[PDB]
Amino acid sequence: RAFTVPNIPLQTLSNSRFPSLIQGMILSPDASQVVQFQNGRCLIDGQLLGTTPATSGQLFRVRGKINQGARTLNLTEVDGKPFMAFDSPAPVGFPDFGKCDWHMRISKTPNNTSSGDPMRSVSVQTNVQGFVPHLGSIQFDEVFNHPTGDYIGTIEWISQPSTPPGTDINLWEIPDYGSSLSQAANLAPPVFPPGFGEALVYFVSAFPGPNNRSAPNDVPCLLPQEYITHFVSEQAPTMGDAALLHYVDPDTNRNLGEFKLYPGGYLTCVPNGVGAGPQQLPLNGVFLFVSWVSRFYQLKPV
Amino acid sequence: TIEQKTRAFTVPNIPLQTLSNSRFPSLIQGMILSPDASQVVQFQNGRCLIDGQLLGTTPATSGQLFRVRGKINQGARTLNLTEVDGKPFMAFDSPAPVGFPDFGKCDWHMRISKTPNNTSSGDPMRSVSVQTNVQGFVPHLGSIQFDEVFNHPTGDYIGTIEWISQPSTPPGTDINLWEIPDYGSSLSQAANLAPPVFPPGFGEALVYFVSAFPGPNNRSAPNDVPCLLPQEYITHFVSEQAPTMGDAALLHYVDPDTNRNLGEFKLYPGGYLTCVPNGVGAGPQQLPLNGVFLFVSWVSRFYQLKPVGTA
Ligand SMILES: CC(=O)N[C@H]1[C@H](Oc2ccc([N+](=O)[O-])cc2)O[C@H](CO)[C@@H](O[C@@H]2O[C@@H](C)[C@@H](O)[C@@H](O)[C@@H]2O)[C@@H]1O[C@@H]1O[C@H](CO)[C@H](O)[C@H](O)[C@H]1O
Ligand SMILES: CC(=O)N[C@@H]1[C@@H](O[C@@H]2O[C@H](CO)[C@H](O)[C@H](O)[C@H]2O)[C@H](O[C@@H]2O[C@@H](C)[C@@H](O)[C@@H](O)[C@@H]2O)[C@@H](CO)O[C@H]1O
Ligand code: NA
Ligand code: NA
Repeated sequence: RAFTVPNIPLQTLSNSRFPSLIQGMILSPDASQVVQFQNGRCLIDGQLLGTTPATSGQLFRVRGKINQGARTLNLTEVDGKPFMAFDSPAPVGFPDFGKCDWHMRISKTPNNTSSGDPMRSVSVQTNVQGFVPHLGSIQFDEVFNHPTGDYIGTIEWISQPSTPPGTDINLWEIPDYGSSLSQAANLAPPVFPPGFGEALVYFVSAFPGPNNRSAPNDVPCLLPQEYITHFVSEQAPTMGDAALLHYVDPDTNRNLGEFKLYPGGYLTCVPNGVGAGPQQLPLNGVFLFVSWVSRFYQLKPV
Repeated sequence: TIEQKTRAFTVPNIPLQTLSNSRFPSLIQGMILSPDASQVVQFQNGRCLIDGQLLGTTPATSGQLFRVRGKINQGARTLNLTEVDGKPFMAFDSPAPVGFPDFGKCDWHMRISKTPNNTSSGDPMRSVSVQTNVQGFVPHLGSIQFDEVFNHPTGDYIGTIEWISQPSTPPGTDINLWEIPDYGSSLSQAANLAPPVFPPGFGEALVYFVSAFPGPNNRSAPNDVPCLLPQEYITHFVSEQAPTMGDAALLHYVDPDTNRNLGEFKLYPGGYLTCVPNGVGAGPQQLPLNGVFLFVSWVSRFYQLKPVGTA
């Protein structure tokens, strides 16, 4: 089967770290930025990595059991199936927002009542000893004075980390999945700046909450979720060091820039000096597969 | 080109339990028939022709689905709708902005926040409630009405429905997610609504994909939201735009462990699936959720399906 990418304009595609439209295409503010996102990680032959779900249905949700009067949520998969401890960093689709506090909204499932607001607010710190999703649990900040059961929900908004006090949100980072005595197993590996004139391309969407900059919380990811779903369904073999893509204006059919999609599931371009890069481009473009190329193929600056 | 006009029809090759509801972003949790065999549906989301033509308020992807955005003035009750990206909603063109919720016969309990963030402290989340059968619910005209006066700063707000409850009026009536809200008004009907989908008859019945949505109901059971197509099907069709080459696409719902066919279904060009229930009580709800629908062949609308399930 021949390799393709979705024929849908970028602005209509979705972030792979939480379900939202892509609102920008950027380079990392720090050129030396290494990333290790656990969601939005997929080899271009359809091999999912980290905690990455095949589809958005599973993405950015948390599910587990909690006892009345406890602080600990014992995680399951989003569909309610048991989470295998020591095996994965966290359940499939578990949020990977590091360096922030999580303000979550959850509810007991399934509904078994005829009245009442089922929604509960809980907060989670991601750098505390109780944050151990790799061991199957996370700890809420307060005692959970609500009925025992199976709860499901998501992060509604984020804020500056509680510790160290004063530090800002940094969504380029992931939380600490492991424990003080055990590292998280099967983490999707880090992605390093490619060098040689190339730079990693990130897709960004805004997420609710304050920060020290009084500005939007921007969530960078490596691939649109629809690309991941496509790769999982298509399972097209990788036949070069990179897939050459053209970013095309669908209205005129003009090529707006060349990109390389690497087998590891990330995109690069060559910025044409400072001030240049994919952030200069309109967001209504469609990426089109042109050809398999070697890693030594020299990209035209964008 | 020749390639585009000769592009072969396909469906996403992913187990059903891994696919998403097209009325709100969530995993599909079951397949059902409508409780009423005569049930007509007119969902505005999850509507797409199998050659990729979107209908109603249906978004191409999940990123835009089940979101509400608009401007509200401090001290007012009126949310003036925009598209999810903040661009003006061209009213009279559509029943509502793309991705706008289509949950009828219930009260909406929403959570919204001012966008973009311009704050360095505090909780930005605001709770509002919306009734869908009141005079102020006029999304087609460009606005919906909150139940209480909005005593928060004027501006641009984005959010979603967090949970639903029984409709306020008529008192005592239950949630009915088989229905859509009234998008129009008394002096103006909603233009360009996705059309109704009628039961096929002649042994066939419509297949619905369900996912539970938070909130109570009169039956003390989950609020199951039925939709016609997984969202991934919609995205696939929009991307592929494969020409429709027959009256219907014959699908087999195949067990990925044994490669055996668990049931025959017809996917009609209007963007919905049917099966033949194997007697009273039988249906696709009896099948495991880990099956994969595979395209077998184009067939005529008169093609008869092997009955599915057991009475
Ligand atoms: C636990 C909590 O709610 N902390 C609040 C804090 O609350 C109180 C409570 C009682 C007293 N008192 O006895 O006098 C004083 C303060 O109030 C501050 C100031 O409003 C909150 O911090 C601010 O808002 C949050 C959302 C952040 O944006 C923060 O930077 C602001 O200064 C504080 O909220 C906590 O802040 C910490 C970081 O300091 C984390 O972000 C927590 O998630 C957040 O709950
Ligand atoms: C305005 C308000 O807060 N009313 C309270 C009721 O909630 C409303 O119920 C109506 C249905 O009558 C409708 O669902 C609205 O959306 C609710 O705001 C509340 O009713 C109870 O809880 C509801 C969520 C619903 O499940 C209903 O069946 C149930 O009776 C009553 C009782 O707690 O208090 C009212 O003040
Ligand atoms: Na940890
Ligand atoms: Na109305």
